[PDB]
Amino acid sequence: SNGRDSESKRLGAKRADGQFVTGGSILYRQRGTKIYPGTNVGRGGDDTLFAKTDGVVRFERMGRDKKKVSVYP
Amino acid sequence: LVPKRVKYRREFRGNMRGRAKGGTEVAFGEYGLQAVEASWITNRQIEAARIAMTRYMKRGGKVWIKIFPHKSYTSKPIGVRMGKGKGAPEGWVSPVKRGKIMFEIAGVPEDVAREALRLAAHKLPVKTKIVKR
Amino acid sequence: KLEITLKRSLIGRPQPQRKTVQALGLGKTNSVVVKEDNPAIRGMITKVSHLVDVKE
RNA sequence: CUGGUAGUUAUGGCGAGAAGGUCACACCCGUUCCCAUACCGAACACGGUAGUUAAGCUUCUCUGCGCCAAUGGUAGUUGGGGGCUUCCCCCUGCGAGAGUAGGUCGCUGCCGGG
RNA sequence: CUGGGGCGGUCGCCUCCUAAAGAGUAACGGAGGCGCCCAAAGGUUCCCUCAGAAUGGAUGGAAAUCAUUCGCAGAGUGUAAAGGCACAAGGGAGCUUGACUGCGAGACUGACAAGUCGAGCAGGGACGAAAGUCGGGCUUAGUGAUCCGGUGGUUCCGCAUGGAAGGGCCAUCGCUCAACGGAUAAAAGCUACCCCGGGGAUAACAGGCUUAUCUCCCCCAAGAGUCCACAUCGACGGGGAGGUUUGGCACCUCGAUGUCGGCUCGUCGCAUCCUGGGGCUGUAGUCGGUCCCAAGGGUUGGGCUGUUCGCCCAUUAAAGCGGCAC
RNA sequence: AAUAGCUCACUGGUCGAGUGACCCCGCGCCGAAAAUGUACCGGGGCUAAACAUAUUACCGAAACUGUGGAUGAACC
RNA sequence: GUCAUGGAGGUAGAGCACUGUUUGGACUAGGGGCCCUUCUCGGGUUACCGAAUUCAGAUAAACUCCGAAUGCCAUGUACUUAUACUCGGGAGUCAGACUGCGAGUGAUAAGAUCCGUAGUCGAAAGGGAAACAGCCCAGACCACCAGUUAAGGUCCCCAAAUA
RNA sequence: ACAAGUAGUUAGAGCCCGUUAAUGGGUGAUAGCGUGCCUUUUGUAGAAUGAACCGGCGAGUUACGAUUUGUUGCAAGGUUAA
Ligand SMILES: CCC[C@@H]1C[C@@H](C(=O)N[C@@H]([C@H]2O[C@H](SC)[C@H](O)[C@@H](O)[C@H]2O)[C@@H](C)O)N(C)C1
Ligand SMILES: [K+]
Ligand SMILES: [Mg+2]
Ligand SMILES: [Mg+2]
Ligand SMILES: [Mg+2]
Ligand SMILES: [Mg+2]
Ligand SMILES: [Mg+2]
Ligand SMILES: [Mg+2]
Ligand SMILES: [Mg+2]
Ligand SMILES: [Mg+2]
Ligand SMILES: [Mg+2]
Ligand SMILES: [Mg+2]
Ligand SMILES: [Mg+2]
Ligand SMILES: [Mg+2]
Ligand SMILES: [Mg+2]
Ligand SMILES: [Mg+2]
Ligand SMILES: [Mg+2]
Ligand SMILES: [Mg+2]
Ligand SMILES: [Mg+2]
Ligand SMILES: [Mg+2]
Ligand SMILES: [Mg+2]
Ligand SMILES: [Mg+2]
Ligand SMILES: [Mg+2]
Ligand SMILES: [Mg+2]
Ligand SMILES: [Mg+2]
Ligand SMILES: [Mg+2]
Ligand SMILES: [Mg+2]
Ligand SMILES: [Mg+2]
Ligand SMILES: [Mg+2]
Ligand SMILES: [Mg+2]
Ligand SMILES: [Mg+2]
Ligand SMILES: [Mg+2]
Ligand SMILES: [Mg+2]
Ligand SMILES: [Mg+2]
Ligand SMILES: [Mg+2]
Ligand SMILES: [Mg+2]
Repeated sequence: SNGRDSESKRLGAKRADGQFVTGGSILYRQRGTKIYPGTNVGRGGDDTLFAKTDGVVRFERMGRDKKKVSVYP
Repeated sequence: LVPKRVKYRREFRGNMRGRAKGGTEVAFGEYGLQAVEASWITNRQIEAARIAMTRYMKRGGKVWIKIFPHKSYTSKPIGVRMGKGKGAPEGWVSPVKRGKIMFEIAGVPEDVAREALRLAAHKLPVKTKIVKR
Repeated sequence: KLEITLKRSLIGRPQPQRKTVQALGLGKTNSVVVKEDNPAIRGMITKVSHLVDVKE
């Protein structure tokens, strides 16, 4: 009666803290906001975080419990 | 001893590495039976050990069972090949790790405590030490 | 300045250890190499200490 | 000193106690007007200043709750070795969680009035 | 597909655990969902805060609707689960149709086919005073290629020429093709009458590994035994040995390792059936019980059934149990 | 049969130095029965030729080195 | 490859803040035994049950207030090393095995099965483990009646200690 | 003619020879080491397959296309078919 599972969706970080990215680079794939859109970062319809401009990726604490990812030129 | 209900009917066997994380110092009683090596203790063995203890004390003093058989185990019948999914739940066990105090007694003199506990130890599949608070 | 000598075989050793021995510049068993004593080199030696002997 | 508005993982919070006020800020008074209530001028909005620090606000005190937190030890574990192996032991490096000594009743801006 | 095959179950998609703190990761492993829904349950602007409990109160009950207090969320989020969400992503209300057209730097995922995200640009809008947000829905299922047909459009082609027929292009519809990368538009059985190619890649015999089960031996001792645990039994539980059972696995053998019972011939083990020696006895004697030593020899003939086994008749000192390809 | 017999909880004498519980660690013992033949150190055999801790010599490979030779690549 | 630096990620461990499982005590609303007028409405009764409440104590693959070692992604003006990538021509492979470690299935059986991870075999001769693909040591270009070592050894078979 | 043999190989006396003259030839007491070849396999000395022996015969070819590399001629050209 078991024997089922969905295809794995390859979630998680796609670029490293300190790595240079081009505009549109997906930074994080996620369900909901495990990580929040920081500065120069957008949240897509499926919660995907992407760089809005070229620059360097920085994963940062938001405050105590939450986390954000930013892109600094 | 059986859980009134369980979230999952089937459960990994697990492992028994390391010293018991809790219940290593005798807490409610004067004397305790301490597991020296690890083992699964079945509910049938806990009962056999309890009745042996309690009978010798002659409904005197108190007996705390400090282990509970939370974990189900399954078996396949004889004449059944491998596969076709996990077997039916057969029994209930408490994985006892080394250092875990399994039984505690109070309200009897040392001599009677120490005898009731050796009588219990002979029903358990694990090497035991008697320890006092 | 360190003198590093490969004393044990790489046969049967994991790739990380083999790759480190290669980066140290060691070839066959009893190969010797002379390296400047840095943290970088010290770190390599530590990963493969069981394979090599180190003098000064 | 106080009003506004920011930053900072609550060491900033909660709770308890005290003091303060025409300069603000409040409560407060009123519904004619703009504007309001799925009923209610409660709120929102507008017009006032008789009354009051009671509350909010501000300042001060405290460790009861929370929060922060070493050192040491221990668990675990990379690598290297041994065993009698449900598992356990030794060497090297890393090293928690809990507990604890301790810390905390914030700190740091810019603007307006005084 | 398959711990041989058949029978049963399963087949695509989503969520979780397995999964070893990136990603990925198997099993006829452990759990659940899907093949939709919503004209608002979408967009935007503004405003809001839930579960439960206590106390008080007409119908009114444990529980309806009021009121106060405490309440980080114990609620909710169309729907499984996980991850999120109280500046709400939860709850009201007003206006709306961005559930837009052309696209798209660049990324993710990935054998391919596909799948996913996307700032920004242009057109023309919705809401908002503006800032701005809006290319459906908190996120991740809700689907199916090509070929062929149908319908709508069309500054495309039109077989001498003008047309037309018919085609192309754009849009859209028609399949559990669900065995869900779909052999065809269109498909069930039997073979002991069988045949060929292969396989010890894979079953039936025996060997091997394993020993759950099985046989034997122990530990503890509640008890039974008038009394008395241990003469003899020994519950509840615990530990082994053996490799004769029922099994598990699929390692040798499918260019053949003949498979049950019997006959003939035995040989070996000892966990001993008899005979020999001995301890204990709940051993008066005669008989026994139980344990220890002991494998030298011995260990029946019939009735029934293919039987092994078993029951029976009649004996015997005794009518042993096992291994040797049962 | 009960009474007594013996033997004694309890002693002063001897005779006189140790004696009795309990816990931990090392190494052993029993528990220990299978089928052709010893048959659960490869054998002999071993009381160390076993075990523990420490030490040093030596043996031991087609490893590495020495001598000669052949050969690929890269470089000059 | 290492060093340094930054980061994502919830395993081991641990913990009980949530969810499930769970022991003992205290408390306490009900219900159920027991008589009473009684409608057992409520008393006087209670270890016959029982939901919260706390105090102490356990427990978890599908619990988490926490949380390593490693591994992973990246940066460097660090030190070593020698490959990467692209485009073409030609393949073979799609039965794997055991060992160690981490899991599932199984009985915490299997030389079982199925993944992950490393190694060896496969395709690897040599030495050791009596013999013994997969264990220990170690990689055979050829010749030598030279040498030094590895695992394993040194009384005899049998080279070396009756150290 | 006291020996336990995948038949050799390494060491090696003794005996017998005398060459394409070489640190030669035949034989081999004794000693060490040593499980054919092929196929098929995770793994075969295999108690898996095939071959009694010897000899002969016995399996990637050609044509026409495609593509790629090498070579040669000519080159913004090159080349002819029947
Ligand atoms: C349950 C049986 C298991 C199998 C039996 C065996 C086999 O095939 N036997 C053959 C035999 O046939 C003849 S005997 C009449 C032949 O002479 C004899 O050699 C042999 O081939 C036949 C009886 O089927 N297999 C190897 C395994
Ligand atoms: K025991
Ligand atoms: Mg998967
Ligand atoms: Mg969407
Ligand atoms: Mg090794
Ligand atoms: Mg099978
Ligand atoms: Mg089957
Ligand atoms: Mg992962
Ligand atoms: Mg058409
Ligand atoms: Mg025409
Ligand atoms: Mg398919
Ligand atoms: Mg017939
Ligand atoms: Mg087979
Ligand atoms: Mg069989
Ligand atoms: Mg056989
Ligand atoms: Mg297999
Ligand atoms: Mg044959
Ligand atoms: Mg006997
Ligand atoms: Mg008959
Ligand atoms: Mg037979
Ligand atoms: Mg060499
Ligand atoms: Mg754990
Ligand atoms: Mg956990
Ligand atoms: Mg493995
Ligand atoms: Mg296997
Ligand atoms: Mg092969
Ligand atoms: Mg080899
Ligand atoms: Mg050998
Ligand atoms: Mg071979
Ligand atoms: Mg040598
Ligand atoms: Mg030497
Ligand atoms: Mg010698
Ligand atoms: Mg002779
Ligand atoms: Mg002789
Ligand atoms: Mg033949
Ligand atoms: Mg060609």
